[PDB]
Amino acid sequence: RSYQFWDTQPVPKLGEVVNTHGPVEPDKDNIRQEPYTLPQGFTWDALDLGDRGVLKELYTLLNENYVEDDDNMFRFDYSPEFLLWALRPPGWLPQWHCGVRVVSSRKLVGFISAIPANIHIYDTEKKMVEINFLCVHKKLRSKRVAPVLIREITRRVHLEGIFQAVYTAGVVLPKPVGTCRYWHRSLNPRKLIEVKFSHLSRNMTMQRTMKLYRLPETPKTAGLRPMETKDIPVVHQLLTRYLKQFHLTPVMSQEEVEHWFYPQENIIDTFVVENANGEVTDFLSFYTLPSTIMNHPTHKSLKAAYSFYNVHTQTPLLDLMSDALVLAKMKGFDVFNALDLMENKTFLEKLKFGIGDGNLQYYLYNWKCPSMGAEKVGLVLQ
Ligand SMILES: CCCCCCCCCCCCCC(=O)SCCNC(=O)CCNC(=O)[C@H](O)C(C)(C)COP(=O)(O)OP(=O)(O)OC[C@H]1O[C@@H](n2cnc3c(N)ncnc32)[C@H](O)[C@@H]1OP(=O)(O)O
Ligand SMILES: Cc1nn(C)c(C)c1CCOc1c(-c2ccc3c(c2)c(CN(C)C)nn3C)ccc(F)c1F
Ligand SMILES: [Mg+2]
Repeated sequence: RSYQFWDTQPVPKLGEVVNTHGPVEPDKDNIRQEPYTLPQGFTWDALDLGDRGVLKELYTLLNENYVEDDDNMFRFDYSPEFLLWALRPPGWLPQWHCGVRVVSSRKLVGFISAIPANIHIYDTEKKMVEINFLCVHKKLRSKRVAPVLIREITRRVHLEGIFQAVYTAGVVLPKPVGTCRYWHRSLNPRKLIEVKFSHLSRNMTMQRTMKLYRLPETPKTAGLRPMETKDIPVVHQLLTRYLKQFHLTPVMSQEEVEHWFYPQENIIDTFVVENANGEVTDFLSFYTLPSTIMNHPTHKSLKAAYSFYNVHTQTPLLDLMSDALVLAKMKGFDVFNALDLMENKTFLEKLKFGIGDGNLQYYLYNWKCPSMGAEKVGLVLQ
């Protein structure tokens, strides 16, 4: 298999055996000042997401044209407020919210984003960007517009002095640094079956299925409570120390910890364990991301919670995640999703997750290093 675009890029070849560590190519000391050329009739536009009208335009583009499941039954439905959380963390830049519009109608038809992040990869720490929300309108697919988006965001990142990036995708490209499977924990099995997200087992009745997945009405862990402002420093401390055991991780500042974890309703939830001495010893977090259910007369939307970062030092991880499930059910979610990264394999089967169909691939741009098992991956992108 050959890759017309990716073979030109500074990433290793599929099937390459990698035993070194470092950049694929040297930093560039002169950078192209002009935007790359788009097909006739289209134009670049940097989106001011602080403008409510423009934010709505981006919401609509993704709602109608972003990621679907392998069976074209479900599509991500990121909320406007969620998009602000994901796209304006500390250090964000407006030129890195890179849109494509139709010149005559002004209709938004393409997008790609970068946000800054410090990344720890094996024995090196590097200022990088995270690339996300690449999207091309359904009517423009298969016209080689995506390589233009990728080159242009690459150019604009270069201008700010950054020459490495990290990203994830479902498709196989040159060349994965890690491969994760996603798993799903049923919370509202009757609905999941009716919309064909999952199927009734041939050796189980619906009645048995509902009882199999029933949860406690309240969490077990003593001292569990929502994260507060006073917890920001200790949460930062807990996260930084916990992440050292993995090989691909973010390195967050205290301000970045506040952004990514301080609770925002219908976006991000974080709960800490404050013990008998008043000490915070653990925390769990998950983000809110529904999926549109397409072509269905009665059910319109699937409510899903996604496991984020979970740190344990005194409470068992199994107990922590059990409480996470209970909280999601209480808050009205239909399903709780988790990847098989970090230590997650220790609890997925015990807590009745079922394996999904598909991979999430992890990638680095312009950095050569050996691949790693999923258990060594310690980074999560929205
Ligand atoms: C130093 C700074 C560096 C910064 C940049 C770092 C790299 C960033 C990389 C981006 C990370 C994004 C992370 C996320 O956001 S992952 C989410 C991706 N988005 C979606 O799945 C939304 C639904 N799909 C679409 O909107 C379109 O199908 C997209 C836009 C995905 C492709 O549009 P289209 O289907 O009309 O195709 P084309 O004819 O224009 O172009 C075909 C070429 O594009 C390659 N392709 C297809 N999908 C992806 C993909 N997800 N990553 C990388 N490459 C991809 C493909 O192999 C082929 O190249 P080659 O096979 O000929 O070689
Ligand atoms: C539910 C649902 N609705 N839709 C429309 C889909 C695909 C799903 C499966 C979601 O799968 C995941 C993903 C996960 C899997 C694949 C992904 C993604 C997330 C993302 C979003 N970020 C990570 C780029 N892009 N891609 C291709 C990440 C973590 C999980 F726990 C999952 F279960
Ligand atoms: Mg295209």
